[PDB]
Amino acid sequence: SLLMWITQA
Amino acid sequence: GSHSMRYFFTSVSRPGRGEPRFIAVGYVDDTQFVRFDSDAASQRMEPRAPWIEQEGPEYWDGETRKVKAHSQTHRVDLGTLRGYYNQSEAGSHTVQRMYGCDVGSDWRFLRGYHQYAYDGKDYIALKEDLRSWTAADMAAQTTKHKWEAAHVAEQLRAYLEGTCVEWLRRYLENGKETLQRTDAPKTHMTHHAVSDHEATLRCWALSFYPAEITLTWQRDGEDQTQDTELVETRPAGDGTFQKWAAVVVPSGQEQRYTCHVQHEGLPKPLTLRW
Amino acid sequence: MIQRTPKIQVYSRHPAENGKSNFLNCYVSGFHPSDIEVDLLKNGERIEKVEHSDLSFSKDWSFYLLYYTEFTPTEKDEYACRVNHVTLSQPKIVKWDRDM
Repeated sequence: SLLMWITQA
Repeated sequence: GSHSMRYFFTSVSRPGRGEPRFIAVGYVDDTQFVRFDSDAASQRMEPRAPWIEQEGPEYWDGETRKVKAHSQTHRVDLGTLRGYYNQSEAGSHTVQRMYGCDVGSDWRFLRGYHQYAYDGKDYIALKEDLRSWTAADMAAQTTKHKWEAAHVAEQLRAYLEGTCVEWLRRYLENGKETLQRTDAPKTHMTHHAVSDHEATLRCWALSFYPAEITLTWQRDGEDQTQDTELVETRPAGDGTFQKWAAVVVPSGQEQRYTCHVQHEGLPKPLTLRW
Repeated sequence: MIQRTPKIQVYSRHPAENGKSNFLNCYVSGFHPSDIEVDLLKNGERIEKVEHSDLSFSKDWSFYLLYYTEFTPTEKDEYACRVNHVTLSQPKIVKWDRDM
């Protein structure tokens, strides 16, 4: 299961 | 034995032609189980392994939503990194991301990892302790400072030590019928005259899983690693893998050479003589 | 903006045997950027019944794809893999070889 969200760089 | 779950993300910009092409893929060891393609018709996270279908409808709603969220972030980063490296908005640039976790034979956390790349070169990555960052250059540094103030590390750690593993166990259980299997290689050797006095011996390892394997040639029991040809392990397309290693030996001296095959699907390694 | 030339390998899924259905693979790897053209040729002419796996990559960020298509090996039919890439000035061809 994927991360719930990836933060922008 | 040890097992891992890994996700792979690739964004490629197409300034003026369309949305950046986004492609994500998920793996459990060497078995791909899910995929997404912004160019496909479903626009949903899709299945790529029979056992994933054991999941319910809310699984697909959730993974689709999360994967689109990933695409949305990658889309912004393409822009963001463009500015950082002060590049023209015309050319195509790539962003790659990978992350996942490893578990022992008891299926407990061993390690977690999250890596980011820009155009095929390290950009930033979460170090081993899962609490610090490795920045490639000046640009990366700015992201790092931003990711520290934002505690991205803490989030990634929670996911990598908990959720990641939890799910890996889960897929492992549902995929036991296959994921936990090990297909030992069907091996054989080929002897074909090359010169008038030389002969080529090629060691073959076929139909094996996982892909991990070692093929080393020896002469009189000594490793011969400087007169051989080794091919990159390759996908058979039916779930198994293939690989071969060959050496050029003086014709008549073949009996001196042996090929050793290491594969966890094998009780003990194999020795082969022409 | 580094670039990596693709490695090519044209092999079959199962051990070749004329007259019996099998799959022709063309595994390309180590290239970058991902933009790449790959074709499977049967006697010089391309095949359109060709599929490929989802784009993925190795630890070094180099990409790899597997192009494949069902087929039946014979004695008069020759195959290969036509591969084109930004790092190549000429579409490279690698004829299929059974014992390899």
